[PDB]
Amino acid sequence: PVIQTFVSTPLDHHKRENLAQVYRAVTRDVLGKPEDLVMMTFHDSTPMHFFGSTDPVACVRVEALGGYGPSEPEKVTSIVTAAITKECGIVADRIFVLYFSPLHCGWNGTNF
Amino acid sequence: PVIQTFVSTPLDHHKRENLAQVYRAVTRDVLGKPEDLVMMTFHDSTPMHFFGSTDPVACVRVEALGGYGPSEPEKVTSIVTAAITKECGIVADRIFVLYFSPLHCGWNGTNF
Amino acid sequence: PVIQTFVSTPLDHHKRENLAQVYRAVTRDVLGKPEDLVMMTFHDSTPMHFFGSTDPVACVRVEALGGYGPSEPEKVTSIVTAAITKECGIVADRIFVLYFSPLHCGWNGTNF
Repeated sequence: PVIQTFVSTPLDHHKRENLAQVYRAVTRDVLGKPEDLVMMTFHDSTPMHFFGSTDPVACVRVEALGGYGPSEPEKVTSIVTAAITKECGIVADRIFVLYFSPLHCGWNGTNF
Repeated sequence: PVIQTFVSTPLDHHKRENLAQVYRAVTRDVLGKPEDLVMMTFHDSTPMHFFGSTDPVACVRVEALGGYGPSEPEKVTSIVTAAITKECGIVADRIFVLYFSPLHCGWNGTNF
Repeated sequence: PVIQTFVSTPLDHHKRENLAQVYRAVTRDVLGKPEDLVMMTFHDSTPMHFFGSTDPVACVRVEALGGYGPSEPEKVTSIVTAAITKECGIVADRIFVLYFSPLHCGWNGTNF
């Protein structure tokens, strides 16, 4: 999978590593995929606007070839929202989690 | 919805706030959704290349759960293109507007 | 099309121009579309995590209205992976290439 984390607040090494461990665990335990194959990007201090303000806010984008099992997006949204609040202090009503599925995905020069 | 604005030029506070007001109004008046629920990200001074040059250029990505009504993408493209030209000075033939629909979207810890 | 290049390493002018020439050529020769209509964004020094480390890694996202012909994603993944390794030194098993298709795309104020 790919998880892209956009937050309006600064990240630091601790936050990035803690979120990476959450995302690895979600990939293994919820999505049932190898934790070494979630590619994670972090985009901090992003100028954002939501709900009338530029206050701390987050958008996490999840991409997984093949989509998601029936109960998986509800679980990922709960876990990711709690982790962003824990690590970044961003409140749950300023966190979006969006889910996509690419048509194709290449790794190591070949498509899955 | 989510609107991500990538421009190759610098943004400033005025431009970000003016574009946020356009995007809020488009969300309410064209997409028929609550203006407080469009999450906006701004990505300025992005190194870009298009049509043979690195000259001022923009890519706006629009994401909306449930997709779009028949006439809505034509209206959003017209409004967003005019607003980017107004605020950033980027010419219309250097503006792309792309439209997607996530499979799922979480807010406040639960999916819509 | 749109090609967004996220790498964890710094880009410089040479690398950006060389990758833009590859992407133009792929758009013309593999996707069969006008090379002046691929919009490219570059996102360097992106904090990333993959396969247990923050070591040099890349995620390239390809978006094309209308999707892809049967053999095109395999060819694009091979060419783009080789180019990122050539230009950035990032090894093939730390390169993802993801493929999407927007619902709609606007250029010059009107949708295709």
